[PDB]
Amino acid sequence: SVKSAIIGIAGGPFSGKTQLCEQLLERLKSSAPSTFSKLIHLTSFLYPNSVDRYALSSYDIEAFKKVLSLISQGAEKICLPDGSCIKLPVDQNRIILIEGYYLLLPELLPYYTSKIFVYEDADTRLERCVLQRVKAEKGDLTKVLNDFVTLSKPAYDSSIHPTRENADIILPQKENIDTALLFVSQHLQDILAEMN
Amino acid sequence: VKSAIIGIAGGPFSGKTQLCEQLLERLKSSAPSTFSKLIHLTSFLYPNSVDRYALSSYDIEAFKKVLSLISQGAEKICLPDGSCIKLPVDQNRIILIEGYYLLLPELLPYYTSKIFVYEDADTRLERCVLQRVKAEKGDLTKVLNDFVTLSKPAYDSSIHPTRENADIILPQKEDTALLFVSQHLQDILAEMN
Amino acid sequence: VKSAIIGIAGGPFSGKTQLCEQLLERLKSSAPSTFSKLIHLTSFLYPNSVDRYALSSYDIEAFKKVLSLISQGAEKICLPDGSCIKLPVDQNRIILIEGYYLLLPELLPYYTSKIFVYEDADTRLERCVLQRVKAEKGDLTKVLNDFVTLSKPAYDSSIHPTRENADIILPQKENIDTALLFVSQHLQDILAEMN
Amino acid sequence: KSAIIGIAGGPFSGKTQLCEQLLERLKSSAPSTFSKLIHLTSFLYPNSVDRYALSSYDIEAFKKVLSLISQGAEKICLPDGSCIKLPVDQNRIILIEGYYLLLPELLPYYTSKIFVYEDADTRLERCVLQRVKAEKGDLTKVLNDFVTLSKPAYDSSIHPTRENADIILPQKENIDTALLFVSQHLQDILAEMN
Repeated sequence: SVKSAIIGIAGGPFSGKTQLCEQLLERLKSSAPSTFSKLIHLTSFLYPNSVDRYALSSYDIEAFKKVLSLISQGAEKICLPDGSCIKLPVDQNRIILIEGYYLLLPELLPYYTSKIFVYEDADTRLERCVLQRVKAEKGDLTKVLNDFVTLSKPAYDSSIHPTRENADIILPQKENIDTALLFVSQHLQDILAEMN
Repeated sequence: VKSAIIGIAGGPFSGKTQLCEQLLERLKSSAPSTFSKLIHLTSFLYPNSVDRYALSSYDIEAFKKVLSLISQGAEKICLPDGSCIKLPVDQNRIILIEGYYLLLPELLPYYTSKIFVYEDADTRLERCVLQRVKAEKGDLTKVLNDFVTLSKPAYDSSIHPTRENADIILPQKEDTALLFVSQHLQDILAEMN
Repeated sequence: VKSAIIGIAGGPFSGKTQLCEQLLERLKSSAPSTFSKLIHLTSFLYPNSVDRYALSSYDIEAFKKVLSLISQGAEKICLPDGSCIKLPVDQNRIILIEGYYLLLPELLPYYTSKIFVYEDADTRLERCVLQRVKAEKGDLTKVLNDFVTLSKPAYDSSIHPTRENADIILPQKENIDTALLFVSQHLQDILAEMN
Repeated sequence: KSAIIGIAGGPFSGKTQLCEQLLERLKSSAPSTFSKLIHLTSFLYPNSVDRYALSSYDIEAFKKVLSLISQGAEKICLPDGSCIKLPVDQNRIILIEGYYLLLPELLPYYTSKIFVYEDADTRLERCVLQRVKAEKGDLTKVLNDFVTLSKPAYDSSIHPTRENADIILPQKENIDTALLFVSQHLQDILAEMN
C-alpha cells in the first residue's frame, strides 16, 4: 500500500549536495504536492559527541540501515541519532531524499531506489568551503584551510571517492547545472509516476 | 520547427556507440511520428586517418558547422563523409550524436543534452579484448598494442578532461545507462510536442 | 648495527617485484659488503587467504612487529608464512620490502624511504594478461575476471589512496632506466650516510 | 659537460621556489660549474592574460632554446629579452621549471625529468596562503584566477603530461623533501661531471 522511494545523494565535503537537494525538493513540492517529500542529512546519524564529521568512523551505519528499512516498510515515525524524529505520513506515497558523504557504501546500495554522486574537484570544493566560511562568515582563513585539508581531505581520499562509481548517476558540478537538475527531476518524476 | 540534439560522448570501447544504436531503435519503435537520426563523429575523420582515436584526426570545425545548421533548423546537412542527410522541416527532430570529442568547449552550446558514458580504463580495455580478441579472434598482442599505444594517449590527453563538460555522467555497469537515457528522451519528446 | 628500510608499494601487476630485483642487483654490485635482501608482503598473508589483493587478508600487526625488529637490529625474524630471515649483525643492512599495502599511514614511520610504483589501470591489466594469458597460457576470461572483480576493488578502495604517502612516485613505462638510476643513487646516498 | 634538468608541476606547486633554492645551492656548492635557471614563463606570448594556458606559450621557441643549449651555442635570447651566455670552457647545469616541460616533443632534450605533484586542493591552499595571507591580495580575485584560468589549463594540458617524468615527487604544503631529493640528484650529476 504505502510506497516509498529513497534517493541517495552522496558527495565529498563542500560539494553543494545540500543546496542541490533543496532545489530538487522545490521541484517535488511543485510537481507532486500530494506525494510526501523530505530531505534527510546523513549527519543526523553521527555518533553523539563525534569530533570529526568527515570520517566514516564517526557514523552509526547500522542505525542508518534500520531507518532505511523502516522507510521502505512504510513506517510512520523514524527517530535519528540526532535526537530528531520525523513523521512519515501513511496516507501518501513518500519520496525521501538523503544527502551525505557515505551513502554509497556497498553495504547500503540495495536500500536505494536511486543513487546519485555529486562530483566536484577538490579545488572547487575548497573554493566553496573558503567562500562560505571565510568570505561570507568571516572565519579565519588558515583554520578553515586546515580543517579542509587535514580532516576532510583524508576522509574524502580514503573512504568517499572510491564509492563514487556505485552511483547510477554522477552529476558533475558547475556554475550552472540547470540541465542536470532537470534530468534528475524528470527522473524523480518518472519514479513517482511508476510509484503512483 | 524544433530540433533536439543529444551528445553522448565516451572513451574508446565505452559502449557509447551501441548505447546510441539502442536508443535509436527505441525511438524508431516508439516514436515513428518523430524524425530520429544518429550521427557518428567518425563521419568527420580526415581522409585515410590511420588513428581513429586521436583528436588531430577529426575535422572539428566541420562538425561545429553541422551542429550549428541543425540548431538553426537546416533541412539538408552534408558531411565530410561525402554523404548528405535531409532533415524534415514538417516534423520535430531528435538527433543522437556519438563520438569521442563531442564535449569540447566550443561545441557545448549546441546540445540539448550532454552525456558522458564513463568507465575506468581497465574496464574499457577488458571490453576491447573481449570484443576484438575473444569474439573477432584477433591477435591479442596487436589488439593490446592498438589500445595502449593509440587509444590510451588520445583518451588520457584529449577525451578524459572533457568529461566534466557533460550535464550527466553515466558510470557504466556491465543496461543502466540505456534505461536512463531512454527515459530522458521520452521527457524530451513530450516537452518538444 | 644500522638498518635502512625501503618500502616499495604499488598496485596489482605494477611490476614492483621486478623493479625491486633491479634495485637489488645494483645493491649487490655497488655495496657487496652491505647486507641487502628483498622481502615480500605476501609472506604476511593469513593462512589460506582466497583474495591475495584484499587488505583484510594481511596480518599488518605482524608486519609492524617485523619492521620494529629490523629497526632494533634483530638477527633472526620469522614471518607468518613460515620463512625465517637471517640478518647479519656484523654488517649494515638495507631491507627492500615489496607489496600492496606498505605505504599505509600506520606503517609510514618505520621506513627509511618510501616508493610507489605507479602505473595506470589499463597498462597494469595489459601486463596482467600478457603474463598470465600470452606467456602462461591461462584462460583469458578467467584472468580478466580475476583482475576486474578482485584486484580492481582492492586497488581502488585501499591501495590507490596510499600512493601519495611515498617519498618517490615512479611512473612505470617501457624504459625506466633514468628512474632506476635516480633510485639507486638515492639508496647509495642512504648507505653512505649509514657508514 | 652539459646537463638539463626539467622540473614541471601544476600551478602553485612550489616548483619555482624549489628550483630557485636548487640554483642558489648550485651557486654555493659548484661555483666553477655554470648554473642557470630558465623559467618557462619567459616564453609567454605577448599580453598573456592567462599565464597558465598552453596556448599562451611559445613552445616552438622553447624547443629551439633547448636545442641551442644541447648544441652548445654561446648566446640564446629568450622571448622576454633575457639572454644566456653558455661558456665554452665550462660544464653546465641548466635547471628548467615550468608547466609544459613534459610535452612529448620536448622529452628527449632533458638529462632528468621531474614532476612535483600536489593535489589541486593542496595547490589552491598554497595559492591562497601565499597570495592572500602573505601578499595581501583580494581573496575573490585570487580564487577566480585559480579556478577559471589555472584549473582548466592544468586539467586539460598539464596533468596528462605528468607521467612523462622520470620521477614524480609527491608533496604537501612545503617543498623541503623534494628539495633534498633533487639536491642530492644534482650532486650525483656533478660527481659524474668530474
